[PDB]
Amino acid sequence: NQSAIDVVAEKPSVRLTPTMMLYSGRSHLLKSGRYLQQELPVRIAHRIKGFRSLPFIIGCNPTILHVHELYIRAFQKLTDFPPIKDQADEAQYCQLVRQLLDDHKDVVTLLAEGLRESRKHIEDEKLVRYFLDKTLTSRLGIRMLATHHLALHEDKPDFVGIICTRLSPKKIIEKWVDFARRLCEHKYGNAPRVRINGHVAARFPFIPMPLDYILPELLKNAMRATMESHLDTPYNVPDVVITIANNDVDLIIRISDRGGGIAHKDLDRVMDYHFTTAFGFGLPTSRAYAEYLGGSLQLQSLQGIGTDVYLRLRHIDGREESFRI
Amino acid sequence: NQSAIDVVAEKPSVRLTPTMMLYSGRSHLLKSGRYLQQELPVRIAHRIKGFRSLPFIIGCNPTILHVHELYIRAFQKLTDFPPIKDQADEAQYCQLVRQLLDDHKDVVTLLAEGLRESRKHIEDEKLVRYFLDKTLTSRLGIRMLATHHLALHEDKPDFVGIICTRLSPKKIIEKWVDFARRLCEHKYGNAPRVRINGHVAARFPFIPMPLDYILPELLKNAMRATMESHLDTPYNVPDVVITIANNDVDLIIRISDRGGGIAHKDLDRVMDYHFTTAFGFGLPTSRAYAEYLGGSLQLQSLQGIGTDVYLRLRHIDGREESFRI
Ligand SMILES: Nc1ncnc2c1ncn2[C@@H]1O[C@H](COP(=O)(O)OP(=O)(O)O)[C@@H](O)[C@H]1O
Ligand SMILES: Nc1ncnc2c1ncn2[C@@H]1O[C@H](COP(=O)(O)OP(=O)(O)O)[C@@H](O)[C@H]1O
Ligand SMILES: COc1ccc(-c2nnn[nH]2)cc1
Ligand SMILES: COc1ccc(-c2nnn[nH]2)cc1
Ligand SMILES: COc1ccc(-c2nnn[nH]2)cc1
Ligand SMILES: COc1ccc(-c2nnn[nH]2)cc1
Ligand SMILES: COc1ccc(-c2nnn[nH]2)cc1
Ligand SMILES: COc1ccc(-c2nnn[nH]2)cc1
Ligand SMILES: [K+]
Ligand SMILES: [K+]
Ligand SMILES: [Mg+2]
Ligand SMILES: [Mg+2]
Repeated sequence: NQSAIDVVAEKPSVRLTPTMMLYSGRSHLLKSGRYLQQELPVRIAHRIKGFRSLPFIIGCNPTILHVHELYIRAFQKLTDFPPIKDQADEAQYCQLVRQLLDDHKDVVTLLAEGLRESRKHIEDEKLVRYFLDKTLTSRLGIRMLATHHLALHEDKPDFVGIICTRLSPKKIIEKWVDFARRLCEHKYGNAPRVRINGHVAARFPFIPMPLDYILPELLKNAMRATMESHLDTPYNVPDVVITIANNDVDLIIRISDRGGGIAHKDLDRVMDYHFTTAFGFGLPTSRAYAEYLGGSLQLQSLQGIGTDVYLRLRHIDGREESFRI
Repeated sequence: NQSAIDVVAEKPSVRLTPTMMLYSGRSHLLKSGRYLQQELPVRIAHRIKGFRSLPFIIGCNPTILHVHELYIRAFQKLTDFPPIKDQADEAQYCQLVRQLLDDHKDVVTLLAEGLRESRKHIEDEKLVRYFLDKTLTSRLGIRMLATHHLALHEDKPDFVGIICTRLSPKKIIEKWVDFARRLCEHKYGNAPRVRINGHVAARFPFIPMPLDYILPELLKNAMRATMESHLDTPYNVPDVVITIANNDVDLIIRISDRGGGIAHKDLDRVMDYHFTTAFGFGLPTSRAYAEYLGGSLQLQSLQGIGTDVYLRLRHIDGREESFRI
């Protein structure tokens, strides 16, 4: 809790849209590196401010305290590093960014553990939701900016940093379907087949990074629900049907399962952090990530039949607003 | 605007649940007839109060004024009729009920016309929504009570008045699919095939009367959208898929079309009364009817693909609350 953190804790974020980054990703690495150097300490200070504002009994949890202390250590490193003048200065910063990206890889796990240890002192799940939605999405934003900058140094086909210039939703969904079906097959001996329909030929600019979190979570929920509701017929289960709708405004991905649905008693709890019928972070984090990206995650439960999950995400066309929750 | 209307205009409604009516539908016609005689003038007075509360410029529309005057005439008839003592008194009342049911058959049409003539003097569509939602659902309630009482005199198989003791959602949906496909075929030369899945064998107590309004409206929307989006391939159109989910709490009917979806610009207008892309009452009346019955009507639009409409209705099991909006 030093005075340097206090100076930028209330300072507004200078937000850049993926379009702005795509135009620079066409001298431009120096302007980009300068932005990160000045903007990342502000984002880290906003996270520290969040920990400072937690109720005392929650902030005292040594696991919560440890994540708070990790963010203070990251602010110290980001500010104590000298400014960027030449290209070798921009390159020295990339190495610090690589190190901080790895030191904070398990923050969400530690935060879930801290939340769990403090369950008896909560009483307001809406306040837990605001803290975690803001912390995890601001963390997503920091990781996206940091990873994009590292990836700008590379000349990877169909990528401008972490922006895929021709992302196919069908291919990204197919990659995670194969990943999910294998885990499900190892647990139940079988997995539902996944059919993909709609705008299967869609290709457009998109950052796959948040879809790499959302898609396995939603597929795992759909497949586990399907298997749990058909234990008496486990080698003859209904397919999971994924429809892609692509238009000028947004991308919609509907994941429809025949997994029995979300019961009426659980319906208002599934979106709370740590609520589970088996981690409990899959749905509320996916919803927060979709909101951060200018979209949404909505559920329609048909109790006794199955669930329809709608993931809506905005395009990158020079019309989109900046990412924020 | 007489003093007799003033006496009961603020008097709370004495609400009966369909379970209460089903137990009586097992001496019981006199107790039922007594209820209608004392309760219907109160419901009519609540409608008059609604017309009295309309903004002056709207209430002045001679078409709105005419519906207001029709309700005053109905209150006069309901109160000026003598009380029910013997069974022939209960039977004399049935004839007045039959006559009033017919004199008000076109109220919604006149109200739509009055709303249309006053479009330039509205400015608040949320206030139009509250008036019409309340007027049309209270009207639904009056018609349901009046029709149920007439139908109690008959011994119709699987019916206790207007309560079907073993309503099959598949059969009622099939009846209206045949009705809708014929209108659609006469307009476009072809109609989408309707497939029904889910709990196709479900049978339970239910009042079909509101489903007889909601189902043709939703089917017409699904079929018109499908044809309008496939004009270049009109004899090869995608099916409309209806799923039935029945559980202890509610009945869910999902109507999924491949009709291109509800555009982003129209999405917040489709639920307004008189909004249409071709009457404009189908969706907002269906939503109000579903809410009145303890359920809901929700839409999920996949722009460029189609729409999923979810109609949720509560069961009649001795646990349901009374109908109200
Ligand atoms: N498709 C679905 N069908 C049925 N239940 C579901 C579905 N998706 C999620 N759920 C329910 O919501 C709960 C919370 O899900 P989630 O937040 O992703 O956490 P986790 O997957 O670790 O349980 C699940 O435990 C399950 O009860
Ligand atoms: N399934 C659907 N797919 C696409 N558009 C729809 C669908 N259902 C309704 N709409 C849109 O919503 C508007 C309002 O519908 P509605 O209130 O039922 O009135 P109406 O049927 O007389 O036009 C329609 O005119 C149409 O533009
Ligand atoms: C300077 O670059 C970074 C990148 C990532 C984090 C982070 N990830 N999770 N929590 N903090 C912190 C700093
Ligand atoms: C461990 O994570 C949390 C986050 C937030 C709260 C909170 N905010 N307001 N009241 N309780 C409690 C626990
Ligand atoms: C690759 O392009 C971008 C652009 C913007 C962000 C961002 N801004 N705020 N949080 N994340 C992340 C990546
Ligand atoms: C006494 O029975 C009735 C039945 C129906 C109405 C009605 N329908 N629409 N508007 N008023 C009025 C009275
Ligand atoms: C013709 O139908 C109506 C109903 C209600 C209003 C209203 N209520 N409040 N402000 N305008 C206007 C017109
Ligand atoms: C056949 O059983 C019933 C029960 C209740 C109503 C009602 N109450 N209020 N409005 N409609 C209508 C019919
Ligand atoms: K959860
Ligand atoms: K409408
Ligand atoms: Mg999950
Ligand atoms: Mg209609």
